[PDB]
Amino acid sequence: MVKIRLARFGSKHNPHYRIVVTDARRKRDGKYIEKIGYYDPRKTTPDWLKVDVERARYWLSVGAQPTDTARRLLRQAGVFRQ
Amino acid sequence: MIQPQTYLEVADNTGARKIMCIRVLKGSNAKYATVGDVIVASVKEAIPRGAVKEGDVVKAVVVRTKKEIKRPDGSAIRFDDNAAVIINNQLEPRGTRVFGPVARELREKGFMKIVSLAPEVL
Amino acid sequence: RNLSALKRHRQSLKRRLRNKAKKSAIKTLSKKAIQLAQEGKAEEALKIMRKAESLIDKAAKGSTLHKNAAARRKSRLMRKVRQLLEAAGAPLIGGG
Amino acid sequence: PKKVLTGVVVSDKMQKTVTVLVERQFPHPLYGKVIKRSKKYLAHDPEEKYKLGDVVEIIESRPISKRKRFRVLRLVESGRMDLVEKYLIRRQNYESLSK
RNA sequence: CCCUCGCCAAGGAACUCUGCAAGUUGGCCCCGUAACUUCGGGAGAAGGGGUGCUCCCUGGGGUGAUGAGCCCCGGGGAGCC
RNA sequence: UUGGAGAGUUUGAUCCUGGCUCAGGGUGAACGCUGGCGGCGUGCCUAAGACAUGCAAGUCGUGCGGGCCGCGGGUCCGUGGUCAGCGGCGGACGGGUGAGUAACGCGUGGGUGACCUACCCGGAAGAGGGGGACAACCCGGGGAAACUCGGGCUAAUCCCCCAUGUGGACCCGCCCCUUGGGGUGUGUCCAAAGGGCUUUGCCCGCUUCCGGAUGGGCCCGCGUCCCAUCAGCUAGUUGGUGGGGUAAUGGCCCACCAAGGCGACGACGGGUAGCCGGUCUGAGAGGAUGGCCGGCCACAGGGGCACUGAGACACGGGCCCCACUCCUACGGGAGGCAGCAGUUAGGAAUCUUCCGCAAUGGGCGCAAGCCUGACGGAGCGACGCCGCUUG
RNA sequence: AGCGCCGGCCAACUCCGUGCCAGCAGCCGCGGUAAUACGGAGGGCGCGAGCGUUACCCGGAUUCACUGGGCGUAAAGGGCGUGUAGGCGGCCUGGGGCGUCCCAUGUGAAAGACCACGGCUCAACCGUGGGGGAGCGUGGGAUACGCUCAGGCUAGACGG
RNA sequence: CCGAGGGUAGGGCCCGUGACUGGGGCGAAGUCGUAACAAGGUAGCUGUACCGGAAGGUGCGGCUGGAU
Ligand SMILES: [Mg+2]
Ligand SMILES: [Mg+2]
Ligand SMILES: [Mg+2]
Ligand SMILES: [Mg+2]
Ligand SMILES: [Mg+2]
Ligand SMILES: [Mg+2]
Ligand SMILES: [Mg+2]
Ligand SMILES: [Mg+2]
Ligand SMILES: [Mg+2]
Ligand SMILES: [Mg+2]
Ligand SMILES: [Mg+2]
Ligand SMILES: [Mg+2]
Ligand SMILES: [Mg+2]
Ligand SMILES: [Mg+2]
Ligand SMILES: [Mg+2]
Ligand SMILES: [Mg+2]
Ligand SMILES: [Mg+2]
Ligand SMILES: [Mg+2]
Ligand SMILES: [Mg+2]
Ligand SMILES: [Mg+2]
Ligand SMILES: [Mg+2]
Ligand SMILES: [Mg+2]
Ligand SMILES: [Mg+2]
Ligand SMILES: [Mg+2]
Ligand SMILES: [Mg+2]
Ligand SMILES: [Mg+2]
Ligand SMILES: [Mg+2]
Ligand SMILES: [Mg+2]
Ligand SMILES: [Mg+2]
Ligand SMILES: [Mg+2]
Ligand SMILES: [Mg+2]
Ligand SMILES: [Mg+2]
Ligand SMILES: [Mg+2]
Ligand SMILES: [Mg+2]
Ligand SMILES: [Mg+2]
Ligand SMILES: [Mg+2]
Ligand SMILES: [Mg+2]
Ligand SMILES: [Mg+2]
Ligand SMILES: [Mg+2]
Ligand SMILES: [Mg+2]
Ligand SMILES: [Mg+2]
Ligand SMILES: [Mg+2]
Ligand SMILES: [Mg+2]
Ligand SMILES: [Mg+2]
Ligand SMILES: [Mg+2]
Ligand SMILES: [Mg+2]
Ligand SMILES: [Mg+2]
Ligand SMILES: [Mg+2]
Ligand SMILES: [Mg+2]
Ligand SMILES: [Mg+2]
Ligand SMILES: [Mg+2]
Ligand SMILES: [Mg+2]
Ligand SMILES: [Mg+2]
Ligand SMILES: [Mg+2]
Ligand SMILES: [Mg+2]
Ligand SMILES: [Mg+2]
Ligand SMILES: [Mg+2]
Ligand SMILES: [Mg+2]
Ligand SMILES: [Mg+2]
Ligand SMILES: [Mg+2]
Ligand SMILES: [Mg+2]
Ligand SMILES: [Mg+2]
Ligand SMILES: [Mg+2]
Ligand SMILES: [Mg+2]
Ligand SMILES: [Mg+2]
Ligand SMILES: [Mg+2]
Ligand SMILES: [Mg+2]
Ligand SMILES: [Mg+2]
Ligand SMILES: [Mg+2]
Ligand SMILES: [Mg+2]
Ligand SMILES: [Mg+2]
Ligand SMILES: [Mg+2]
Ligand SMILES: [Mg+2]
Ligand SMILES: [Mg+2]
Ligand SMILES: [Mg+2]
Ligand SMILES: [Mg+2]
Ligand SMILES: [Mg+2]
Ligand SMILES: [Mg+2]
Ligand SMILES: [Mg+2]
Ligand SMILES: [Mg+2]
Ligand SMILES: [Mg+2]
Ligand SMILES: [Mg+2]
Ligand SMILES: [Mg+2]
Ligand SMILES: [Mg+2]
Ligand SMILES: [Mg+2]
Ligand SMILES: [Mg+2]
Ligand SMILES: [Mg+2]
Ligand SMILES: [Mg+2]
Ligand SMILES: [Mg+2]
Ligand SMILES: [Mg+2]
Ligand SMILES: [Mg+2]
Ligand SMILES: [Mg+2]
Ligand SMILES: [Mg+2]
Ligand SMILES: [Mg+2]
Ligand SMILES: [Mg+2]
Ligand SMILES: [Mg+2]
Ligand SMILES: [Mg+2]
Ligand SMILES: [Mg+2]
Ligand SMILES: [Mg+2]
Ligand SMILES: [Mg+2]
Ligand SMILES: [Mg+2]
Ligand SMILES: [Mg+2]
Ligand SMILES: [Mg+2]
Ligand SMILES: [Mg+2]
Ligand SMILES: [Mg+2]
Ligand SMILES: [Mg+2]
Ligand SMILES: [Mg+2]
Ligand SMILES: [Mg+2]
Ligand SMILES: [Mg+2]
Ligand SMILES: [Mg+2]
Ligand SMILES: [Mg+2]
Ligand SMILES: [Mg+2]
Ligand SMILES: [Mg+2]
Ligand SMILES: [Mg+2]
Ligand SMILES: [Mg+2]
Ligand SMILES: [Mg+2]
Ligand SMILES: [Mg+2]
Ligand SMILES: [Mg+2]
Ligand SMILES: [Mg+2]
Ligand SMILES: [Mg+2]
Ligand SMILES: [Mg+2]
Ligand SMILES: [Mg+2]
Ligand SMILES: [Mg+2]
Ligand SMILES: [Mg+2]
Ligand SMILES: [Mg+2]
Ligand SMILES: [Mg+2]
Ligand SMILES: [Mg+2]
Ligand SMILES: [Mg+2]
Ligand SMILES: [Mg+2]
Ligand SMILES: [Mg+2]
Ligand SMILES: [Mg+2]
Ligand SMILES: [Mg+2]
Ligand SMILES: [Mg+2]
Ligand SMILES: [Mg+2]
Ligand SMILES: [Mg+2]
Ligand SMILES: [Mg+2]
Ligand SMILES: [Mg+2]
Ligand SMILES: [Mg+2]
Ligand SMILES: [Mg+2]
Ligand SMILES: [Mg+2]
Ligand SMILES: [Mg+2]
Ligand SMILES: [Mg+2]
Ligand SMILES: [Mg+2]
Ligand SMILES: [Mg+2]
Ligand SMILES: [Mg+2]
Ligand SMILES: [Mg+2]
Ligand SMILES: [Mg+2]
Repeated sequence: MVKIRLARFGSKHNPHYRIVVTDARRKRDGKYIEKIGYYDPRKTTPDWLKVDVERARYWLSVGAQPTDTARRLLRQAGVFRQ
Repeated sequence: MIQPQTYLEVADNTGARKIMCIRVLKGSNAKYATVGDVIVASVKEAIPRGAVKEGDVVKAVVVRTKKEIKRPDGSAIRFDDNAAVIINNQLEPRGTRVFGPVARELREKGFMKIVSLAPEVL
Repeated sequence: RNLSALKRHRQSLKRRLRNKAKKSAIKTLSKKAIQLAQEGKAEEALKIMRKAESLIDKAAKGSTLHKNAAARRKSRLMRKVRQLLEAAGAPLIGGG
Repeated sequence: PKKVLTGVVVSDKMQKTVTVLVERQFPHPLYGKVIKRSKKYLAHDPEEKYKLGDVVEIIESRPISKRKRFRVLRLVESGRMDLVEKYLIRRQNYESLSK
């Protein structure tokens, strides 16, 4: 199904993800439907995570599925806060 | 019953398609070759870029004849064509494959390779 | 030198049988009603034609027929029969 | 939207089909001058009500035949045999262009 | 043994001065047809498909009368040995 | 307005014309001489030649019945494991290659009242009762192997019938619409599967229907190389009617009817080429190019074919033909690296038979988790750029 | 620490050896007993873990010229008419608004590219944010020019 | 029925190759003459035709891009 996950960008030993909504059948770094934030697992910068919480909730609502460690990061941005 | 002038189908993948017997190699004056006999022949038709070409003088063993061949058990066998497999002077096939059935007489005359490569031995 | 691709192939041959079976049966009873309707014979046509439609939608439960193919096939059946019975009439049953 | 085209009917020798010549202009991509190019579309005429020389509009449509992807939309003008003749004179000139 | 004739396993011009002789081919309908050419031809080039009988449907012509009958030239289906 | 340099060379000398030549930048490069380190890239453009060996797609016992071992204990029971089997789901993604293709293949903007979409999400309703088969297993016959054939039993989320009809499907009439869009009336037709826990409650599933979202198919306008020493091409050809076929339009396919369709705005034919985002160059215009990354297309030794399926005419699925190769006990069998490595051949020339699923992602699973040569990394090469040393 | 080069273009000069030989060469050209041009040496110039060479692409090449060329004698006017298609077309007024111009709007994926900031000690590389554009879809607007339809005109052309 | 392909026959295009043959380019240290550039010793050039070892000649017509 359509999914919300981490497309790796950046470079070798310098991981930089764009948390993204794409068809599951896409290649990991392939054309995606929309970008809804970034993530820098190494915290090399003050904001190593951003999430358009507005847009993310929409995709969730309309049937998208987060990966586990995307849902983790999506949690940290409080998309699931009721 | 193959003799000089007789055309034979070649039942291998050497590239020869038709050969014309010019001698039966069986003594000083054998009249006819049958299955298991060797002939010298001219290559009369050949597909492009084969191992043998038109005009070549080759040796071959007769593996099929239209004249029925008689067996000691009182049976006989006969084919629709006269066919040969092109060989070298070790009686070894110059090709890698042989097509169509071949007569079992080949085995006894020492053409083991050819007999085993054949799809059927009758 | 092996796989569950083998399993998948075995399964396809069993599903193969069933799809053909249903499809044949549908084709038979379809043309049958149409033949009756031709010389209609209204009650008999519709009786058989009722049986064809059943086998059709039943085929579309599973993989045999797509719903639209079923819809298409029913449409042509009923369209054919009515137009055929129209040479003479009268429709003795349903439907419709 | 469905594409709408204007042109002349240069053939009606077909059953329920007319041939509509359509012209377009544009500046040459490199040499700038404005140039003319034309194209013939096979148009659906279910009433066979369209006559040679009619200026019509055709609208992009679901396939009717192999090569027919346009219906005739409406009449625009009539009796443009003057245009039809320019098409025909050129085709006529082609016998002179062989060897 | 000779003449005229018929058939022949496998081979298929190996015959002979020479395929001499003898085979092959062979009518009609249809498809199709090269170099070259003086544009006529070459051409029946070559090569190939069809061919009987039965039933059903049908198109024109001649004689009648415009019709039946007779006679002529076709066409399309489905079959049988 | 951030952007534009020229020089050598025809003469005894001159101006002009004109070609040749050079200085610049660029490369998936190669060759010579030389060669210390590191990072990030990057590396068969030739034979889409041929390939030894391993690996590149599996998972689920919370769908089912068993074989073997094992743990607990009373042959039975639980249970754990293992193994295949039956049944799901994935295997149509991901990965490779650029042969073919001058095409609606691609780019771009549009159409579909002519269409499909598994899993996911939201909303509506529902799961009543019967019956049957095939493997496993057993028993035989046949093999060197591939494996195989026959008879006999047995379960299920396997198959079938009946009911129920929320609803949907189809014919005909009516209203709205306006290409086959929505609504309604009679008839006719169609549902289902259970499992697991902590057990009159839950979770995972199953069923019909509307919708959403995602992914697609088809169609259209315009753009897409060279040769006119290729100038005429066309019988499924162009249109119609009717059928067949599809998810759906269409000569897509068929039957008949008509004689049309296309071309100097280059048809037809020949040659070359996968196309684009981009890339290199250039003052710009333009020229050149499309490897690496991204998107789309096409192919899976050559060719045809359909089956299963939501989706394939399917790289590591099936059938057949061909070419080629191999095994054999000589009776017969097997194979498809343009997946990752690796071999050989060809070439001026192009890499390790490495590590790991820790991350990211994908499949299956309630979950643990399993699989993942995608991937993350390590190896080799001054191949490229960048940084550093020999003070 | 190496590689190329030191006649001119083009930055870097002397001695010896050779004597139209051996050889160099991208073009022009060097070599025939005092060679900055061959071979070595000293010296010098230029780059530096590289330096040179071959191949190919764009540039210099306004040398296919749209921007931005030409045809008396340099390469270049068809031997000459006639005329088909096509290209192009006088003065005035109105309709339409096709080209053309303007505004709004959708599309123009990500990467790359350009400006800024930031992360690997810098860089390469990589992350984050920013600004566009042509082109095409749609909506509204303008009418000079070109087009088209209509009506006049006489200066072109034709006729008496 | 269609159908991969196979077979028979006949055409079309392209490539490689061929005894021999035609001319061409380059070489140059040769042989023959000297056609053109001066009025180049016959002004030149030209289309065509016929001819000659060769450059070339001559006819017919044309051009001046001809010296005096
Ligand atoms: Mg054979
Ligand atoms: Mg020969
Ligand atoms: Mg399985
Ligand atoms: Mg039947
Ligand atoms: Mg179905
Ligand atoms: Mg139609
Ligand atoms: Mg007599
Ligand atoms: Mg005989
Ligand atoms: Mg005979
Ligand atoms: Mg013969
Ligand atoms: Mg013969
Ligand atoms: Mg003789
Ligand atoms: Mg003799
Ligand atoms: Mg003779
Ligand atoms: Mg004779
Ligand atoms: Mg005869
Ligand atoms: Mg006869
Ligand atoms: Mg005769
Ligand atoms: Mg001939
Ligand atoms: Mg002759
Ligand atoms: Mg002739
Ligand atoms: Mg004949
Ligand atoms: Mg002849
Ligand atoms: Mg015949
Ligand atoms: Mg017959
Ligand atoms: Mg008779
Ligand atoms: Mg008879
Ligand atoms: Mg009479
Ligand atoms: Mg009569
Ligand atoms: Mg400027
Ligand atoms: Mg310059
Ligand atoms: Mg000079
Ligand atoms: Mg000069
Ligand atoms: Mg000089
Ligand atoms: Mg110059
Ligand atoms: Mg360079
Ligand atoms: Mg090197
Ligand atoms: Mg070395
Ligand atoms: Mg590293
Ligand atoms: Mg490296
Ligand atoms: Mg290779
Ligand atoms: Mg390759
Ligand atoms: Mg090869
Ligand atoms: Mg090989
Ligand atoms: Mg493994
Ligand atoms: Mg387990
Ligand atoms: Mg299992
Ligand atoms: Mg599947
Ligand atoms: Mg795939
Ligand atoms: Mg792929
Ligand atoms: Mg990859
Ligand atoms: Mg690779
Ligand atoms: Mg390609
Ligand atoms: Mg082509
Ligand atoms: Mg398009
Ligand atoms: Mg196009
Ligand atoms: Mg598009
Ligand atoms: Mg499925
Ligand atoms: Mg049971
Ligand atoms: Mg029911
Ligand atoms: Mg389950
Ligand atoms: Mg139709
Ligand atoms: Mg389909
Ligand atoms: Mg067609
Ligand atoms: Mg037909
Ligand atoms: Mg006809
Ligand atoms: Mg056109
Ligand atoms: Mg052209
Ligand atoms: Mg080609
Ligand atoms: Mg290609
Ligand atoms: Mg320039
Ligand atoms: Mg290209
Ligand atoms: Mg490339
Ligand atoms: Mg790519
Ligand atoms: Mg293929
Ligand atoms: Mg294949
Ligand atoms: Mg291969
Ligand atoms: Mg294959
Ligand atoms: Mg199916
Ligand atoms: Mg495919
Ligand atoms: Mg493979
Ligand atoms: Mg597969
Ligand atoms: Mg397959
Ligand atoms: Mg083996
Ligand atoms: Mg083995
Ligand atoms: Mg054995
Ligand atoms: Mg077999
Ligand atoms: Mg293997
Ligand atoms: Mg490989
Ligand atoms: Mg090698
Ligand atoms: Mg080699
Ligand atoms: Mg390798
Ligand atoms: Mg690598
Ligand atoms: Mg993993
Ligand atoms: Mg995971
Ligand atoms: Mg899951
Ligand atoms: Mg659990
Ligand atoms: Mg595995
Ligand atoms: Mg591995
Ligand atoms: Mg890697
Ligand atoms: Mg390095
Ligand atoms: Mg240098
Ligand atoms: Mg000097
Ligand atoms: Mg310099
Ligand atoms: Mg200097
Ligand atoms: Mg010397
Ligand atoms: Mg030198
Ligand atoms: Mg001197
Ligand atoms: Mg000296
Ligand atoms: Mg020098
Ligand atoms: Mg020197
Ligand atoms: Mg460096
Ligand atoms: Mg250049
Ligand atoms: Mg230029
Ligand atoms: Mg110009
Ligand atoms: Mg000039
Ligand atoms: Mg002029
Ligand atoms: Mg001149
Ligand atoms: Mg003139
Ligand atoms: Mg004129
Ligand atoms: Mg005119
Ligand atoms: Mg005009
Ligand atoms: Mg004007
Ligand atoms: Mg006006
Ligand atoms: Mg106006
Ligand atoms: Mg306008
Ligand atoms: Mg825009
Ligand atoms: Mg962009
Ligand atoms: Mg920094
Ligand atoms: Mg810009
Ligand atoms: Mg507009
Ligand atoms: Mg006027
Ligand atoms: Mg006047
Ligand atoms: Mg006058
Ligand atoms: Mg065929
Ligand atoms: Mg064929
Ligand atoms: Mg075959
Ligand atoms: Mg010669
Ligand atoms: Mg003279
Ligand atoms: Mg003289
Ligand atoms: Mg003179
Ligand atoms: Mg003369
Ligand atoms: Mg002479
Ligand atoms: Mg003489
Ligand atoms: Mg004379
Ligand atoms: Mg004269
Ligand atoms: Mg004159």
